[PDB]
Amino acid sequence: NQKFFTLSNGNKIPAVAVVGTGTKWAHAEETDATFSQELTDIVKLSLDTVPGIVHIDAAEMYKTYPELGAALKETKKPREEIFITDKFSSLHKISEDPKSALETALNKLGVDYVDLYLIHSPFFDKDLNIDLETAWKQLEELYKSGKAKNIGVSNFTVEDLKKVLAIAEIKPQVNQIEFSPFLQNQTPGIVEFSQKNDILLEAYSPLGPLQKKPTDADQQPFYQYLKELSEKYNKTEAQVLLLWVYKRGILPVTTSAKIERIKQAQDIFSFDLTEEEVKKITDLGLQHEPVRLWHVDFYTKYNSEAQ
Repeated sequence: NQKFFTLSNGNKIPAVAVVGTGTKWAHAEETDATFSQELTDIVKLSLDTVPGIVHIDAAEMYKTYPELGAALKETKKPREEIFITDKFSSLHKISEDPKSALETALNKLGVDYVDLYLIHSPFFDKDLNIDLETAWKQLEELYKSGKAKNIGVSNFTVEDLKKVLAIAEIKPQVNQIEFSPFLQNQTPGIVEFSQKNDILLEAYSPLGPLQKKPTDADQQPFYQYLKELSEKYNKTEAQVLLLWVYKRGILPVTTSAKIERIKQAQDIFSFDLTEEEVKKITDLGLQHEPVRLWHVDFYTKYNSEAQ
């Protein structure tokens, strides 16, 4: 049965996000502003066939509202069975501000609200004429109006979260960070801070370790153990790592080209890990050097405290 996290405002969010719109397949020199049929196809197929509430992770910066919008319009899936995360692009300016960005998004996607809206980065584009405080206040208004059922941030440090909390009427409910066995603190102390302050973490790129296993993986304790757990529960290595993220109290955000892996991702709650197992993945993971896929130019300086 499907599991949910409860945010600080009492609302429920599916405890895994199985469909992402950040990744696509386009046969052209210039894949930007090429519509990807294959993306819209896998999104639609996922909405139509994956059981339970389907949690989709979208963002203004991905430039794939058209693909997403086509799927939402044609899907047989009821709106109440879809949880849509969307994100204002603060790192690279595309709209003036959040209020406009969401409006533009709602129109393209043909829905009347998103379930979760995030500020995508604390590193605001120099070209914006809004700062974090004002961007947040706009999210609080999108929240009060009901156009964002829930609001939050992404890739924020402790210091960035503290800035929001100092001016917030509505406390940010979510902080989506990169998190994996090989990156257990994107920035210093973020996980402990967030989880003590009732801010749900989402983990982007949790399957970093599985992107390409080194050749000598079978000599490495981490991968050996992951295979052992895979065989014990009769589940994929991916499923084990996604469930571990959940057991850490964090919401894994994953994506795949293959409907099989999307279904598998949704089905992680068909088994459980022991506390010993959870501890051991954590510990074995921490022995690896950090692997960072996102916000690399900004947060490479924090790699020393990431593991």
